[PDB]
Order: sequence, then structure tokens, then C-alpha cells
Amino acid sequence: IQRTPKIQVYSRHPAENGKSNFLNCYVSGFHPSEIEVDLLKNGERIEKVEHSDLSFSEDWSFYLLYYTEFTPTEKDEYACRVNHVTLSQPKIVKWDRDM
Amino acid sequence: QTVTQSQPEMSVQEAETVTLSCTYDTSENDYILFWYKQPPSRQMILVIRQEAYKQQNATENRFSVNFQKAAKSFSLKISDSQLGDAAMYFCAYGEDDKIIFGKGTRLHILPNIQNPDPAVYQLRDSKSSDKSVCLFTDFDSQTNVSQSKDSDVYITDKCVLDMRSMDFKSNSAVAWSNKSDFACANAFNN
Amino acid sequence: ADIYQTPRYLVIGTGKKITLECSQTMGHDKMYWYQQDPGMELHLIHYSYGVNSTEKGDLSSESTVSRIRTEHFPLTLESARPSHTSQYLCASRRGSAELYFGPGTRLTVTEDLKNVFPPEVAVFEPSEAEISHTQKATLVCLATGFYPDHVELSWWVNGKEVHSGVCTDPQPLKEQPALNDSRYALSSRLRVSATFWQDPRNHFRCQVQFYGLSENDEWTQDRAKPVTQIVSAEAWGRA
Amino acid sequence: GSHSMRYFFTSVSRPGRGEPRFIAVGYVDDTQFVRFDSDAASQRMEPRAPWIEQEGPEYWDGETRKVKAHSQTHRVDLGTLRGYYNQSEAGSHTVQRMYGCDVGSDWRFLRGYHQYAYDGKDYIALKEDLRSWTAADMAAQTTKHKWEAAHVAEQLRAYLEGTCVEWLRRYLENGKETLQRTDAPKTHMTHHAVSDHEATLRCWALSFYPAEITLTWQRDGEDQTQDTELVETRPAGDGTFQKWAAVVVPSGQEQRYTCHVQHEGLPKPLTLRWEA
Amino acid sequence: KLVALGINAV
Repeated sequence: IQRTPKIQVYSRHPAENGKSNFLNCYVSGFHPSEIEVDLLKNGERIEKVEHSDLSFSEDWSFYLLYYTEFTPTEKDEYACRVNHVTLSQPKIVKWDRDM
Repeated sequence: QTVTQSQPEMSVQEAETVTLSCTYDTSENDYILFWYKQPPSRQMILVIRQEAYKQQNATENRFSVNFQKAAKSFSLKISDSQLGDAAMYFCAYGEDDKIIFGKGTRLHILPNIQNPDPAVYQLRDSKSSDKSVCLFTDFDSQTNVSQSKDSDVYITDKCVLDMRSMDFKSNSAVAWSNKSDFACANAFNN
Repeated sequence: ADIYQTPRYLVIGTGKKITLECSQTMGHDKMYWYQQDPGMELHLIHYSYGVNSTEKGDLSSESTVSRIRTEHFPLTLESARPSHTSQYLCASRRGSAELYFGPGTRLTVTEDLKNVFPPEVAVFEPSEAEISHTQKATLVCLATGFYPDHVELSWWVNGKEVHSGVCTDPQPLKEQPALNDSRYALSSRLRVSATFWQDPRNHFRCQVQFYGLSENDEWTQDRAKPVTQIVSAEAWGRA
Repeated sequence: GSHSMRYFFTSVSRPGRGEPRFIAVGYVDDTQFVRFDSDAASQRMEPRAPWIEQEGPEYWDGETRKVKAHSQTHRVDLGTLRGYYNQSEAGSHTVQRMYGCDVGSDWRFLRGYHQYAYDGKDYIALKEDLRSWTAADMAAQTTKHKWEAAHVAEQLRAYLEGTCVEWLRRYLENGKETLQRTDAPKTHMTHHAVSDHEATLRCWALSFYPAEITLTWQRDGEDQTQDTELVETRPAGDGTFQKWAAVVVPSGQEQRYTCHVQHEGLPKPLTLRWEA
Repeated sequence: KLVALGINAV
């Protein structure tokens, strides 16, 4: 019973330019645990990203939250790149504030 | 330790009641407690088993327990003591892992000696070759046989004997040696 | 069906290696190994959650065993030592509840294997003064100069084992309490009615099972091989 | 309102490459308080919310012992199940366990759970009566009977009715200032125009705790149609949560769609019409 | 507070 990740990319606070913030990427509903998750700054590629402890919902599907501090600007682009067993190729989800 | 049996030894008259004491130390609310008997066969046998969420009763046998969770006390009551209750008794604490035992209480059961008749007898011989033995018998159960003060003389501990068909019991101890000076009148004399 | 321990008794001599079988057919997952000194404390020495699982408690030598092809939970002392002298209690657990102990293995480690001697058995006859005053007759039985203290004394009247009227010392005595090799002595008592004793059709025997050396290892020297054997002494009714 | 304690366990075998990876987590409602990760340094149960840190070293030594015993049982389990399903010694498999109690507004026991799963699919589970087991699989029938002979259900029932709720109450007291506090949703609407005929609306709720929220769109007397898009509630990272609920209107007229937001943090339910 | 009595191998 392999399940494929739902992926959401979003900011903790409503985004303002030059104001410090955290960039989330929330992967959920996947199985099995193993998963690759990256936060891309203009397509490449943020270090010292942290993530929550592995837990799971009532259908046994897993969820993880990946996050790093960042300061938004009108011009920078950010996305979440995710790779898993159930995916043929790394799925890049772009962060669209709104705008 | 975690399970404490603070009386290594206990003794009681036949047909009487004894309460062997146990306390334990746990920072846990869920667990299970046990009493385990080990007679001279050295075969460990479960006596009674109390889970931490259970209430009064059970109990069940001639053995009961007085379990008190807040007190952390798990007393074993043995009533109408028979001589077959002579054994080691252990108290034990258990979780998913582990089970650990207290240090244990050795229990002696003193027979009812209706008609005491203390006496030392000398046993003929064995077959023309010693050591020809001395025998001290028929004393009452409160009597103390002290071990041998001298290393060439041997004395046994006391020992209960049960003649089931004559419904009669008897205590006894044996003494033997070489010391040419050796007689049975001097043997137990101490 | 049940839980099993083999061998019941073993004598080895220091430095040698030894394995204690514990097997159990009750389907139990958790199993445990307790070690019991002559001072009687039960020390958790190894346990196990199920196959692949092993954990320690302490005590030199054996303290890990194995648990793969069934349980089956064999303790192994690599290089035995007099420290290892004790009872070895194996036990199985229903769930996280009670334990089911095997019989136990009584292991004596000796400084030299020619310290092993079988028992000499003598039976001593009831005194005429006992008979006369008490109307009862006690036979005494002595088993002497045996090492290790691995014996089972039993009484036999007219070809059947007896239990009524018997008392055996709860533990034996070191004949030479200053040695580590000390051979032991054990006494016992069968009490019978005067009539029964004074009946010459009646036969009495004291039987001592001695456990000692086996086929495996190993006997030069003389004095006869102190292998596992039974020694008996006997008496007839006398009037 | 109502509360819960929940623990989540994960064991993933690592064929050849070492011992299984084991992860354990504890929650009160939607707040984690403890964790264990077999591949961290401490090899200890670790605190994760401030109020749990208040417990002494007996607690930490205690919970570290038990969690490891969980792990060890799982480690055996993985060998058992690999056998039950004829699977190869190579290749990873997953065990998961989850258990915990619920209490109502009066802080009294409502319900308890203890479920287990193998490779992501149900395996064995304690029924709501807490006396009975549900076992779809053949191998889980084997487990059922063994646990039945072991009176596992009887033990779990206790824990759930006793230890589990008592300590839930203790934690709710100690973490009173945060666990029992509500953060209401900060709500807003947004309007993204797909096609010249179509417009998409997303109703937002932000900065809320707990996670329990319902977001019902409406066009005066309408609900979800195979159109309503309601995404999984997500963590904001600061201990509050976020969720949105969308709807596409081929209307040139976003009226009069309403978004309706409900939460313990709002004294009255919110109604939200679109702007300009 | 975790379970102390009730986890069994399957």
C-alpha cells in the first residue's frame, strides 16, 4: 500500500518584503517513510533546512514539515522539490504567495 | 533494591498463620506483582499473581495477598500452615520488561510436638565400620541445635519427619565423628 | 507443552566452555535467564523479547545466549570459573505476565577434575534403647566424601521408594570446610515402627544418585572413573 | 473542550545497513511534547514542549526505558512478520503503532485506541469496547489469539482508562497556559481569476489552535459539490495551524458565495463575503 | 506517560 505525497509550500506569516519569516513545505499522506525534500532558492538550493519528527495520520499515512528561516523579497523565487518512491521524477512545487 | 523483602527468615508453628512482607519501588502505575515459591527441589512455582489494576478478591486459595498500591505493599498471607509450605518465598515486580525478584524469605514450619520426649540414641553401627552415628530426637520444635564447635565432629541441622499413616511427626539431628573419645552423651551437649 | 532445562547437573573445571540448554514449547516470546547463588538471590542475567532479541543483566561468563531457530534460549559460558558455581534458572513468560521456570541447572566449576568423588553410603541401624523406650525405630543414612554436592538421596523399603517417615538434611556439610575442593557429607533418617523394623521380611535401602563425570572428558589417573552412578547401602529387619 | 493524548511509533527495517530505525512521538491534542529517534545522540526520550520539562529524572529514565522496550518489541515484530508474509531478508518494511486516550470537557475518559499496522495497511486493532480485537489478516489472526491468551486487551484497557487519562489531566494542568488556550483563526478571502468566465476563491484561516476547524463554503444553501476544494490542515511552524477552502465560480459574479468558519477560538461562527 | 504493561510482540 504505497501512497504518494501531497505537497504544500507556504510561509508561516503572510509575506512582506524584507521582513524576516519562515518558509514551510508540508508533505503529507505518503508511504513509505523514506522521502527527499528540498527548499529551493531560485531553483538551487538551501542548506541548514530542519524538519519535524516523523509522525502519521489515522490512515497510517505519513506527514513531515520542512522549514527554514528566510527573508522574502519581491524578486526571489522559492519552491519545494520533493522526491519519493511513488514519484517517477522530482516534483517541483513553486511558492506563490498570492501574490 | 526495587523489591524489598526485609526478613530473610521466618518460622511458624504448624496450623498457624504467617504474613510474609513485600514492598517495592516504582515510578510506574501499570505493572504486575507476583509471589513465587521455591522448595528444596529448587523448582520455581507461581503462588499468586496480582495485576496493578485489579481490586480485592483473588485471593482464591489458602494463600491471600494484601495489595496496597499507594502503600506499594504486597503482603502474602499463609494460613493453616502445613509443613509443605516450608520453602523459599520470593516477591516480584514486572513490566513489559522486566520481572525482577526481591532477595527472598526462607520459611521454616515448626511441627506441633504433642508429646515431647527428648533423647540421644547411638545407632548400632552401619556394618562393622563407622563413623558410628549419634541421633538426637523427639525434642520440641523450639529447640536449638548448635553446629559443631570442633572440626572433627559433624552435626546436622534439625529435621522434621512425617509418619503420614500414624499421624505422628518428629524432630531430629545427627552427629558423627572419629575422635576415639567420641560418645553420644557428649555429642549434642552444646 | 512445557519448559525444559538440560542438563540438570554439570561439573567442569575452570577455563572450559559450557552451554546450558533451555527449551520451551508453550509459544512464549519473552524468555529469561536468572542466576542463583547459594545465598539464594535471583539475579536477572539475560532476557529476550523474541527471536533476534538479547540483552544482559550482568555476571561474568555466559550473558548473551542466542535466540534464532525457535526458543530455544541457550546460555553459554565461555571459559568457566568457580564464580559461575550456582543454579541457572531459565523461565518463559505468558505475555507480559507470569513466568514459567524450568527445573534449573546446578553447575559446579572445580579447580581440578580429579577433585570429583562419588559418595560412600552407609546405613545405621535403630538403637535397642530407642525401640524399647519409644516403640519406634529410626534408621540413619550417611553419604560421605563426595564432590560436587550434586546428589539425590531416596529411601527404599521392600523395593518401593518411601516418603512418609523420611527426613534428609536440607543441605550437606563440607567435610573439610577450609578447601575449595571440599568433599561433602549428607545424612538422612527413615523412621519406622518397632514392629516393622523387627520384622525380618522387611528390607531397607538408602539410595544416592550421584551426578559427576560423563563420556565427554576424560579420565587418566586411577581410583575408578567418578561417572554418574548410584550408590546404596542396605539393612534387613532384626529381632 | 475535549482533549487527547496520543503516541505514534514507527519502525523501519534497514536490511544489512544496521538496526531498524525507530521513531516515537507523543502529543497532547495537536502539540508534541516528547520524541525519540533511534538515530539521534542522546538515545533518550526527549522533551518537546516546555511544560513536560518540569518532570523529574525518574520520568525521563522511565519513559526512556519503556520506549526502548517498544522499539525492541517492534524489532522482533519485523522479524516475525517478514516470516509470516514470506518476504525477503533484504528490502525494508514498516511497523506502526499508535495509542492514546480521549477525555471530554469534564476531563473524564471518553474513548481509547491501540492500533497497529504493517507496511502501511491495517493489521491488528483494539476495538472500541477495549475487550476485543479486529484482525483482517490471517497473520493477524495468529497475533489475535496470542494476545488473547496473553490478556493484552485487559492491560491496554487499564492503561487507557487509568494511566493514560490521569497523566493527560496532569499535562493539561502543567501546560495550562498554552494547552488550554485557544488561538482564534485570522480569516480572509482572495480571488484568483482562472478564465475570463471563471474565478477561483480561496477562504483562509490562519494562526489557529487547535487544528480542529471546519470551513464550509455556500451560495446561500449549498455545501460541498465535487467542486469544493478543502486541503489538509497544515502546521504554521509556530504551533498554530493553517487551512484553506476553495471554490471555482464560472460566474462573472462571485456573489453571493459565503465562506463559513468554525472554531473553539471564535465565540460566534464567521461569515465572509467577497470584496472589491 | 507511555505504556509500562501491555505491549506484546505479535
